[PDB]
Amino acid sequence: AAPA
Amino acid sequence: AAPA
Amino acid sequence: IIGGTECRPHARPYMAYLEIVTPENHLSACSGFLIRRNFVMTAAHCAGRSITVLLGAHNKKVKEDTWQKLEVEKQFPHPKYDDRLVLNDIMLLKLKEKANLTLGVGTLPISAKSNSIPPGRVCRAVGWGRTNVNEPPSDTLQEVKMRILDPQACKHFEDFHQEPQLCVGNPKKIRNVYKGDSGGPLLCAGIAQGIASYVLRNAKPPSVFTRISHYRPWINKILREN
Amino acid sequence: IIGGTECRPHARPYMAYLEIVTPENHLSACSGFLIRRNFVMTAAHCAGRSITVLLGAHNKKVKEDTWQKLEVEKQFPHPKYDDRLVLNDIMLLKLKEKANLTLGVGTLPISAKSNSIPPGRVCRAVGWGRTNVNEPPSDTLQEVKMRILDPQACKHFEDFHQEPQLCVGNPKKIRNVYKGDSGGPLLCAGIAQGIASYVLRNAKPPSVFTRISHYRPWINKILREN
Repeated sequence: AAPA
Repeated sequence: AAPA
Repeated sequence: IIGGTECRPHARPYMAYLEIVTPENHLSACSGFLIRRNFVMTAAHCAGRSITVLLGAHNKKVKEDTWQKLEVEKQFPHPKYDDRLVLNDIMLLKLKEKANLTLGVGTLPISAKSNSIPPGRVCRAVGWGRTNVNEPPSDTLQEVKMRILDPQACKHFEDFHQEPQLCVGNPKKIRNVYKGDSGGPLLCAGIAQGIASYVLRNAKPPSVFTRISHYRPWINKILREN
Repeated sequence: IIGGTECRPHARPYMAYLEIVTPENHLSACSGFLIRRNFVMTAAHCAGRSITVLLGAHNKKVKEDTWQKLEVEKQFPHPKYDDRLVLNDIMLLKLKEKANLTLGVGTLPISAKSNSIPPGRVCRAVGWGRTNVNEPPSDTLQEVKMRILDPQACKHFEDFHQEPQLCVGNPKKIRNVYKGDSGGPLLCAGIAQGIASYVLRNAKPPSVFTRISHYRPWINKILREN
């Protein structure tokens, strides 16, 4: 995952 | 008393 | 709108101009406001055989690219609307298709059972009605400041009820709403608190507005099921 | 926004473009929305040393009269925010000055604590993020439809929790949010229900959004005392  |  | 000022073009993109064909087949007009892409709120006495809504207009006699003319597919007059006493004069209108959001068309958040504004608060009435007793309906959207008054100020109105209606407009001034303003919104702090309902033929304020918060439950039900 | 469409100019006057100087001293950008004249809502992982707020814009590269660039006076990242797990990713920004609610700039109503959205509903994500994995951040504001999925569709995200978060985006489509969209709102019927939080690096949906209704009490407290 990656925080946008 | 007149409805607008 | 009597004694008010012209609104900034497109500054109140939820305003709706209604062209009505009354049940007795006469042609009339009212004001209203978009509360949802496919729902317009106005006064119940504005009901008729057919209705069309014009959104995105500032001057109704000047076509612009922001103009959106939609037909009403279903009229939602309040269940207990009382034609003769003019009670529960509120109506929701479902459009055939949803309106498209643009710089000239948006929605207006409405009051909730409580947020109701207290007496003394100065709000603004918005509509396309006559600018004076003997003057034509305004071509451009008009705005006017009006104060909420104690319900006693409306004692001369035989069927006024403080719970479902608001008494608005310093009687010592000319500032007021009038023919054609029905269905228009009464905004306080940018929140719709009421709907222009009825006036005195001589235009002497105050006028009577339907208290939105009082019908929130009914409004919500109709929106959920349509 | 991936697989979206360009928004109609100034059709969503509550959208805010945020330029951030991260704590690590890196320059970054996020999306956000105005919920009150001096309060913008966004993602907590967008917090930093300083933050600028641009309102009234459609194309961030084209200066217009509607442009209102405001400095952030105070940051209110959720007290329980967890950067590693990316939990409680929500923040409130108090502006140095109140924004002018004129043309191009307006507020966005948010969902009530018990007015949340159920799986199956189609909402719209809105942001300035990348139009794809290797594509640049869009100059113009974009929007795309995305369906709310059952929390089970997000079990591949080890730290996901259905209570405070939402699982959004049919996995068979490309429609989704991406880098730069964080803080943007997820709208359903004109009401902000979520906040873009995180996605899969390869942009394959669904994505995780913060469920606004769950933090309603915390949000109200901030807006109450500020």
